Amino acid sequence: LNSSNYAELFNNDIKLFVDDTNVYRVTVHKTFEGNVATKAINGCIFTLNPKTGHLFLKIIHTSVWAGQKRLSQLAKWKTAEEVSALVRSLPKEEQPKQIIVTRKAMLDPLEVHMLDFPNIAIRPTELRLPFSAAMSIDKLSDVVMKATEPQMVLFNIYDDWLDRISSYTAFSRLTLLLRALKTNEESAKMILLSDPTITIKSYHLWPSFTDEQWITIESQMRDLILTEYGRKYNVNISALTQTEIKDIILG
Amino acid sequence: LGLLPKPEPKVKLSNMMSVFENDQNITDPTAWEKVVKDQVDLRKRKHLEENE
Amino acid sequence: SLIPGNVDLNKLTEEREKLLQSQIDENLRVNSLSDATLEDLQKMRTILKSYRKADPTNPQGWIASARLEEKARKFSVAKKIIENGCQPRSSDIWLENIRLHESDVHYCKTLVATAI
Amino acid sequence: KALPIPEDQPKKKRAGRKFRKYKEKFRLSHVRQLQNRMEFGKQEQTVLDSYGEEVGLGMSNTSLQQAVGATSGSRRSAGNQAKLTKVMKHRISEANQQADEFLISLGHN
RNA sequence: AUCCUUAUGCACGGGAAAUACGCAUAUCAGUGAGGAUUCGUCCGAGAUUGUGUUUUUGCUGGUU
Ligand SMILES: *OP(=O)(O)OP(=O)(O)OC[C@H]1O[C@@H](N2CN(C)c3c2[nH]c(N(C)C)nc3=O)[C@H](O)[C@@H]1O
Repeated sequence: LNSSNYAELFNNDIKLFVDDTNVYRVTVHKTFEGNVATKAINGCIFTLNPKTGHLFLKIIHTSVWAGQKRLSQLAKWKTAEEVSALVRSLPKEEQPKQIIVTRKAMLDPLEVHMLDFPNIAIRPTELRLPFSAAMSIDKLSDVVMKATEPQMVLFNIYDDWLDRISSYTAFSRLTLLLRALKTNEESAKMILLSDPTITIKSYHLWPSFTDEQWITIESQMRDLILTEYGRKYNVNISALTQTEIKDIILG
Repeated sequence: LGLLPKPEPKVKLSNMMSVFENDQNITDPTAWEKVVKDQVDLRKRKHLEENE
Repeated sequence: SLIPGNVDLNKLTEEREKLLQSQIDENLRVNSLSDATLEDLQKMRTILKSYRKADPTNPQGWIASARLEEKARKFSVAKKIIENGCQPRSSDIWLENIRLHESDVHYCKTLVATAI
Repeated sequence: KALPIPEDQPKKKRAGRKFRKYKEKFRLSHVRQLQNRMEFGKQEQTVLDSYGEEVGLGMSNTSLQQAVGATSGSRRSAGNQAKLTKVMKHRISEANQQADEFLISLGHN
């Protein structure tokens, strides 16, 4: 996947994204003896397809890692196993074709479980996909942090944007949200929540709006990424071309 | 000869994604929804107008 | 469609004849292919070994190393692995082991005494 | 009638949605390019042709698909697919249509 | 006044094809072109001939 390959995501080909960066996590602590301590919490693999805005989250339980050493490699194979499970649950109507993964570390271990489905193709990306930051979503993280077992939970990431809007822009906004939740995290959260009159229902993730609320919000969300990237790398925002910005946004 | 405007591309909700004409494609996602969706209706409105 | 690898007739007739029947109702591996090179097979083995090492438990990766190996080669190799990873709880390993390994009745019986 | 000239003419480009769809016939697709890759220091997968001459299909399978000899569906490009000429296209349909009439006769008779 | 049918013209929207589309101070051609046949008869408009372009016609945009 490139900046020149981006459009080919949205053809009628059924697709999946699988990104494992959030599978095994660590919490810094400070021991009572007394130095730094390290505890793992739940591992979730985020697998989602842009056309229908559907998630499949496998919530990796902490006890999954309890008795095993070299937990670096084990997680990848676990993820692969989960992915193999995922497709065999979908009938050949719903089975994908291009499964796509960001980490190149996942290409080999998938293929070993993906032999039974020779039709399915696997890609790596030169595009860093901000589904690592998807744990900044509260409702998800809540369900995840409260989860007592390895499980499966469907969601609709696009809320009801699809009713009102084609899935391409529906997914393009979702970048700006997630690209901006890698960046200045909660300080970016406040861009959404300025109005308490704007309510997140029990169903949804992103709060409901009008169209022109998003039109302005997207401008704000767009700004951070331009300021932080320049600021970190000491580059003025004003210089960049239309093209240039787009690449920054994508990663 | 330059008596007439150079034509800009037609755009649709199909063609929408892969037109990288310099105007706010990925940058403003919902601002580019409106332009095309507005654009589509303006063409149609013309069909209706020629009729009436 | 023309790369020569794919065609199996039995899929082909079953896939078709059915279609023909439907139409009527509405109206109303390859033997050519060279066997696995030793170098390439070696690649597979390493990956499966890595998987096995990654989990000493989870026999799901154990039967795969038996089954994937079995299709490619089988015989001496797989039958030794299915015995090795057998080492009690999983039923699946036991089920796998008897079928490949057994040929002979005494041995089958002995294998059965394992799961039981 | 006279050969045009051998002088070259600057290359012109276009490509839309429409012109990509036509050209797709005349380019070696992705899957078909991987047959031109020959992976060095090891023997090609070959399958013998009807004729029996072996057809090397080079990297077209992944090294884990060789060892299990799965073969790969991969991604099949529908665009090249062969399709009938204009002349020929109606001669089939016309033959078919006329044939249906024939069958009915025997149906009623 | 509504409604309905066929032809032709401009036109939004959806498809398919470019081994296809034409052109001729040029030969014939329902005063029968070119085919089918169960052998009793049945369909009825183009066929020759020379030629132009045909993995492309015009037009923009990116990146070097
Ligand atoms: O639409 P408009 O009233 O302008 O029509 P005109 O003013 O041009 O005038 C006379 C013609 O009216 C049509 N009408 C009108 N009505 C009510 C009517 C007509 N014709 C019929 N038939 C002939 C069946 N029935 C009616 O009830 C006629 O064309 C008159 O010429």
